[PDB]
Amino acid sequence: EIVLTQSPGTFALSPGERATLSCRASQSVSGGALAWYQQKAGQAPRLLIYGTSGRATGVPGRFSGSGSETDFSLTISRLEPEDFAVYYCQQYGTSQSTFGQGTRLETRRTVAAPSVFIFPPSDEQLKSGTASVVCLLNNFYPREAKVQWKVDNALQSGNSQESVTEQDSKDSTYSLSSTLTLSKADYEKHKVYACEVTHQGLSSPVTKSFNRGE
Amino acid sequence: KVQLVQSGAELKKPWSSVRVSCKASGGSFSSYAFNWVRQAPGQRLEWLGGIVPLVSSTNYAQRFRGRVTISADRSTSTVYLEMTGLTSADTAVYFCAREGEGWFGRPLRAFEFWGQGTLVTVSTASTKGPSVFPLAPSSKGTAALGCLVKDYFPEPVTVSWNSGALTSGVHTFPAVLQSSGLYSLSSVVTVPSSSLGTQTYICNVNHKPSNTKVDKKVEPKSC
Amino acid sequence: NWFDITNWLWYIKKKK
Repeated sequence: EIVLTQSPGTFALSPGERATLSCRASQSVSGGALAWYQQKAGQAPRLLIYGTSGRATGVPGRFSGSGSETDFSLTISRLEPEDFAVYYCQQYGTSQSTFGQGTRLETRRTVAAPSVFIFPPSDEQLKSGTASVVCLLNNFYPREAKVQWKVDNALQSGNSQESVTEQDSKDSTYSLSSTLTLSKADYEKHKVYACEVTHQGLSSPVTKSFNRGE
Repeated sequence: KVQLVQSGAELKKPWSSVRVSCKASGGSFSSYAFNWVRQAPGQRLEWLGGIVPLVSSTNYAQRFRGRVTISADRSTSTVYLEMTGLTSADTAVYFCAREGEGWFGRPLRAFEFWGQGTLVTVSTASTKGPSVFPLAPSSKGTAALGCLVKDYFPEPVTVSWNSGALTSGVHTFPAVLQSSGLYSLSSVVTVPSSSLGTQTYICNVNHKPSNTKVDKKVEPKSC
Repeated sequence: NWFDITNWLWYIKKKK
């Protein structure tokens, strides 16, 4: 099976700059049978380039494709705001077609620390027998962030889930929500609930906490 | 203009089978390759297989050999994907795609035309509306508040604020799949602290699969 | 290569 490896994973650029995305195959792709697709959140992929360098119909002239053998490129000569998306390569030079894992183009901006908020479970939820503690990391850049939960100063594991918004189209930031799930029994058992946040924008970790019942 | 129109979202139990249709219009049908590609939530594209209708020739990804069957009905210009042995690993949006056509009618092999996508959810869970709990603003000049949309199934839900009048500062997060098999998501908004005594904030939740519409007023925390 | 089948159909039809 031909494995396609795209690089970089994520690219931070600005409109007006040139973007070069790369796609490397684990073995030679036969006859330049390599295509490039664009995908925006919630949409079907869109074909940009076929057969290494053929520009698909209706694709702007600023997109071009190049390469041979095991090394292929997609170049955007001058980015526009609508070019920030995910890009996939695909080989179809043998019967078992494969796709790369994708490269995302994000808009670059200055490092921004998250503003952190913690939310106790509501009395409404508690009267239903379950407890969710929520930690919100709002409007930060870059995307990488770390949330640690502590209950009575003890580090929690395996009982949280998180997700991250798409990059904001106006201010280039990301936001993250983490939920700590416990039984109502366990929530009433303990007192101190804390979310500790580390991020490149922070000179020291930020801890938002509350005491249950205050 | 070549258009591909797929059938609607599917909910299936594990080890059952699913059939997804793709109806083509706006060109020739039988002499072009049709393919199926899927995308699990937040993940990469994965090719499943294809068919050339004229010669009844199919080609499947080896990791699905035996589980995936593709067929075509020339009289209705429709191509079908059948997948058996479903598990939660098969929850994904499934796309049909057809190869492009170049100069002199030459087929282009790469996938120029795409269907709108078909969500297939594979789970033991039963369809269920969300509970909507408030994320009340901190009792302590920007305040964050929100709604927790919990324990619904399947995707999707929509959230607005104040019937769509409030859009600035809103972040509605991707849902997570909990170990219960049910989804949960949060939607938050940052507003001026001084508005908390005077302005009303209401999250409007719509879960179309269960026909559940909920409005939740989020009020400052108090005891 | 299965992805070449429709090109052979196109070639064979255009040929004669």
